[PDB]
Amino acid sequence: SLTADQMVSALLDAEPPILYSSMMGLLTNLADRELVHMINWAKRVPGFVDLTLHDQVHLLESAWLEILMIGLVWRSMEHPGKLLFAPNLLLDRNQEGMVEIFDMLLATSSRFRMMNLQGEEFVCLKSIILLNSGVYLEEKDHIHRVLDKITDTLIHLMAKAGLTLQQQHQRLAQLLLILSHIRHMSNKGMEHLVPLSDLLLEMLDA
Amino acid sequence: ALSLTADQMVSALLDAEPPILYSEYFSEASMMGLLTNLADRELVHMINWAKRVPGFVDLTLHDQVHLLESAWLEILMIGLVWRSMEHPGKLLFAPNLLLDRNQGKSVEGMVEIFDMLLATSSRFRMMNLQGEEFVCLKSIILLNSGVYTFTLKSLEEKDHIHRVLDKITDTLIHLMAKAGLTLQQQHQRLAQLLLILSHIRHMSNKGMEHLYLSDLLLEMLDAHRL
Ligand SMILES: CCCN1CC(COc2ccc([C@@H]3c4ccc(O)cc4CC4(CC4)N3C(=O)c3ccccc3)cc2)C1
Ligand SMILES: CCCN1CC(COc2ccc([C@@H]3c4ccc(O)cc4CC4(CC4)N3C(=O)c3ccccc3)cc2)C1
Repeated sequence: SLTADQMVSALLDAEPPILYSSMMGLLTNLADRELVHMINWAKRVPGFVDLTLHDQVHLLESAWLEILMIGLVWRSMEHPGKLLFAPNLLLDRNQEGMVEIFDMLLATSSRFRMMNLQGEEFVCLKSIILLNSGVYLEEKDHIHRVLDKITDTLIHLMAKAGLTLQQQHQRLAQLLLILSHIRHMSNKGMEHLVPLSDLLLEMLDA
Repeated sequence: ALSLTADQMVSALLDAEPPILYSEYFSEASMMGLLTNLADRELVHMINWAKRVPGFVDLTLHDQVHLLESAWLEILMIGLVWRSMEHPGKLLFAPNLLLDRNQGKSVEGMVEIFDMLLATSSRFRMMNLQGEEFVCLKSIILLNSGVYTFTLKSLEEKDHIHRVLDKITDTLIHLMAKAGLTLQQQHQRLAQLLLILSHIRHMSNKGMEHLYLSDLLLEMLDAHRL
């Protein structure tokens, strides 16, 4: 029942902190620590906690790598040709099978830069990833109605910025098509890299 | 291409549609050979269809090749899902090759992809996906799948592709408006359809893993004018 502005404000307030950092060990440890904060972010995405825990976990399990990637790309926008894994861990291209994903992450930053992706748009995109990556009756209906609400909210953000109706639906499409590439990176990422579900369940107990 | 009305975009895409091909005129042991032969014959028609997607032949040959290398499996899959939409629980690879889940169980890792395709077909069925929407979505896959994995020329190329993608977005919205959808419903349905493309990409990546081109794409795309 939230308004678009209340949706945006809830997502903005829910943003996780930027954590700080042998290379792969460090990146794995950073990712593991960010995942905890991801869980607490997800609990604040409006609509998420109305799902069963089993469904909260399947969605997090499907989405977590995409969410880490889009977060990395978002905080890397202002660092052309580099990835800001942490404020103390800025890596460029020159830093097997890694450069291919690195280039794909860099291409995403470049796309966000070309689009001038806004922060309010970023948090909507992350929320969509959370609710969408695992959707493939009543529980899915609810997921789709929350997803619909985020679509309403993105359009509202674009109207408030003064875009024409045409530009609104063009930009909405451009943003959602980026999510196909983020999925693609996640799949390649998974290839390149106790069930995670048990870990996610434990994390939900704080 | 950038001057087409939405109705002219729909018309060009509908006319460009490839034919529905058949399998040879069956067994678990011969099934993969039949599916591979079907895909190979469909790929030829794909190329011809791509050349008829407005704006596609404005690109360099190298970029046309790149886009089709990136998108061909997704395009085969979305075509399959569309043909299968009115056959619940089954995949209509061809009019004479309608397969159920159990026929996939015979090949390792096959049923997982089969189930994802079935769920996409069920989702299109639930949304009552229209043929005019389908051809827009397939044209989006062609132009979008490879656009993040490509000089001043390259920048011009990418800008062109995004302008054509934008025109197909306008066309999708025009279609939904003509169908009587409120403006909220139009934006929502647009988003729902585009998010399914994320899942089609997911299936393609899993499918490529399971299945395990360029100069062949070249030879059909690099036609002479004789
Ligand atoms: C819960 C126990 C299981 N864990 C053990 C499991 C390790 O998973 C992970 C391990 C490492 C990472 C890093 C990471 C860290 C933080 C970040 O914000 C973003 C990323 C990006 C990411 C692309 C994915 N990555 C890489 O190194 C990378 C590789 C190739 C090219 C470029 C980058 C993410 C996930 C998960
Ligand atoms: C020079 C080009 C090389 N060739 C490229 C040639 C192999 O690629 C292909 C080989 C087979 C296929 C079939 C096929 C055929 C027609 C169709 O419309 C759709 C599909 C769907 C598809 C999912 C992809 N598939 C499967 O069997 C399948 C597997 C697991 C679950 C479900 C189905 C597609 C592509 C070798």
